[PDB]
Amino acid sequence: PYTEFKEFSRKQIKDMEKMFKQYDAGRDGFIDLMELKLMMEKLGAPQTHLGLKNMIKEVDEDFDSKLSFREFLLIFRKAAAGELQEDSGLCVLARLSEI
Ligand SMILES: [Zn+2]
Ligand SMILES: [Zn+2]
Ligand SMILES: [Zn+2]
Repeated sequence: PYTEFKEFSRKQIKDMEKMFKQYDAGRDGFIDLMELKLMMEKLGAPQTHLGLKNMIKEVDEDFDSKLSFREFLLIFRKAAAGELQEDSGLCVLARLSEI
């Protein structure tokens, strides 16, 4: 992931790994819908059921309906590129994280 996401410092990615481990509650290397629900609540920005789904859908490049750490980094790639909507749960997740 350091090799691929060269637009991010090592400091940044590690902060994103920390966030990812923090909310991957089952500790199985993915963030599922339920996990993302709790995360957006913990961040103070709960999202609607369908909003959670599109969050995942937008960066779920392997269609497994879960988020891999690779797809978590896509959130931040997409956001830094200016590609997300602004009311969008993905943008909200990114701006509420502390990266
Ligand atoms: Zn998980
Ligand atoms: Zn549903
Ligand atoms: Zn996926």
